[PDB]
Amino acid sequence: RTYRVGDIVDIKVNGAVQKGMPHKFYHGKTGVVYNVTKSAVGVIVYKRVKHRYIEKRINVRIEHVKPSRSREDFLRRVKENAELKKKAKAEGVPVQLKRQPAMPREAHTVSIADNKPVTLAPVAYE
Amino acid sequence: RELIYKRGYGKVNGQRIPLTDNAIIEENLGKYGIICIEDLIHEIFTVGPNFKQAANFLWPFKLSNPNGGFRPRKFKHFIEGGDLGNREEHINALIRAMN
Amino acid sequence: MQVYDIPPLLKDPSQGGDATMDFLVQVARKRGRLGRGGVPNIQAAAMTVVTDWRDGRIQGWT
Amino acid sequence: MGRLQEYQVIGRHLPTEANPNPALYRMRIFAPNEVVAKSRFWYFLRGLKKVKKATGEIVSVNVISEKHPLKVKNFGIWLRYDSRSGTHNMYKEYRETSRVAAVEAMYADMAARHRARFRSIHILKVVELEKTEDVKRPYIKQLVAKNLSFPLPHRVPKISTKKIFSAKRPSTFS
Amino acid sequence: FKRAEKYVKEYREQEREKIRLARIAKQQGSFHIPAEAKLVFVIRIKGINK
Amino acid sequence: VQKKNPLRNKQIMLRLNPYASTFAKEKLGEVKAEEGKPPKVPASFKELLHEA
RNA sequence: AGCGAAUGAACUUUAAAUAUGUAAGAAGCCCUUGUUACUUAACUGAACGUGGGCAUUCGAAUGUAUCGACACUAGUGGGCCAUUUUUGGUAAGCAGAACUGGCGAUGCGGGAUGAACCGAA
Repeated sequence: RTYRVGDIVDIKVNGAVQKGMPHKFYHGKTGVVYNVTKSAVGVIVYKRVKHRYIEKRINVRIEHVKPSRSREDFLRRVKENAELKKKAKAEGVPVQLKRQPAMPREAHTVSIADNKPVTLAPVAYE
Repeated sequence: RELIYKRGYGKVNGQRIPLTDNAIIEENLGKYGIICIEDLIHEIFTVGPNFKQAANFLWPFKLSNPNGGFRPRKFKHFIEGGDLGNREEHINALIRAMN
Repeated sequence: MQVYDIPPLLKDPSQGGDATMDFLVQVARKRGRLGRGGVPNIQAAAMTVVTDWRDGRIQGWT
Repeated sequence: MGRLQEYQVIGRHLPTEANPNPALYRMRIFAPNEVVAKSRFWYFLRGLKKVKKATGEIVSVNVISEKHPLKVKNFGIWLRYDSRSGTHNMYKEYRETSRVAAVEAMYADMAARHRARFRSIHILKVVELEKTEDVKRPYIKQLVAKNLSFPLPHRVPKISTKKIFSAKRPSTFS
Repeated sequence: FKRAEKYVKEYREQEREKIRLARIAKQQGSFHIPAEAKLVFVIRIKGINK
Repeated sequence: VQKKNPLRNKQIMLRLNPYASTFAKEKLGEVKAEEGKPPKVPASFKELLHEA
């Protein structure tokens, strides 16, 4: 794998390599690359102190830094929204572009026939 | 209806103004087609496109302590004899007691 | 009114002039053609009404 | 536990493309109200099988009114309470006019004699004794005994607590 | 005035509509599942400590 | 200068909701239900309640 | 959960709870075309320049008594207790970390009474 300076990378910390291992607070985190070296990579990652945030700088190497899979959703959303707006303007119809919070379900009916409800006990005896 | 009528206060330029006039209602919510307290009640009860605006305009209701009191120990969940949590339709009696 | 719900309009001064604006506001509210801060999109409501009339979703004859 | 009501609750797993039309499970719950009935229902379903509240919906809640509230009758209740040692089975008999009254007296007796709570008691089954001679417990069979007629000796009369001073000494023969 | 007339009519129509659908399912031997509530009133009643 | 609850000051009720007068006059708060003989409850439904 | 799916916590279609990292446009995207002092077999990358679209849903919800910058100006830089998690040890004590909460600068009702309890400022 290859890394440029400025991309988002995840930190997993495998146990195979012991040289330059980051801390368990840094295990399984996400940061941005700000230095690239021969084998290690400089990453700026936030760390939490009481009320404020402080950005620490840590050197984690290639066997445990992997590219992040976060912003692909943002790219897919912008492309899909652009294309959908193109079809909307072309066809003269309005299309909903924002994301909804998955509103609660509506009313519906279910038929007892072929589905005789089975009575159950607090504990199953059989 | 009782919450909007009895303790209805709107946020007018950051000021808690009692909702004593349909003119005030129209001046604050005219852009969304709400021109009366009945319109506001309909929006809230049957949530519509502008429920966000209606709720944000409505000031948080400052309810009184319930008449008759809470249950003997109110700091448990409803299902275990307390008052915390989701009481579903009994919130109506709770509002009757507090309002 | 039956097709688009449209609770009764305020016809305002005169007739037919600003009732169109009220009609567009109500149609945008019903359909869901709201703006950024909730302001109804009168242009969107009007174009939807025009498309519905063209497609025959409303009745009318001479 | 309070003025109870018997609720027939039917719930189901949420519909899926792979598995539509679930089996629509049902239970009878003694709860003070519908919200507690639904909570009990989901607890029992998650305790038994994998169906949970997030992945299911309650399709029906109904009240089961006692068929003949004006008839005194005999109930046998099979219970499994949990104590410090473990789960213990019992079968207790009661004399009431309704299933909810039988369950209320059941809970009162359990709390009084074995310190068993609502969270510790599991109501496995309740049955009406259709015919006599199905009574096994002396404390019900004595009431079932033919031609029962007893006095009520040493009746303390109801004197109002606000009448502190009495001129005549009470009598306890009424 | 006219709009409030309409709103009251709508309220009654919704109530009797729900009741009628429940009865129709009951008579057809099915259960109509009520639509989940969309508005909730939340009252904070506990002080902010711990 | 003095907020008045309409439910106590019906005059404020009249001011805020003009429909209240005709509501009270025509008695929409005690409207009779529609007539017609109700259908009987299914025996299967009764057995379902009295199943266990 | 299934393994009437394969294979066998190290099984998996699926998939928890639970807290915990990153992103959710206009200062944003994409690719097109060129230079370069850098880089690569090579606008392959990096920056610098063009182009386009979409401003009345500009692309989740809620909150909105505003936010950003520079300059200048005092006092402070101790800990104690407890929840949960975690590590080690004893016969039992206990000892060490991380989070949060409370007291530290806080009056009031209750636990007969009270630095560490409950409610509430």
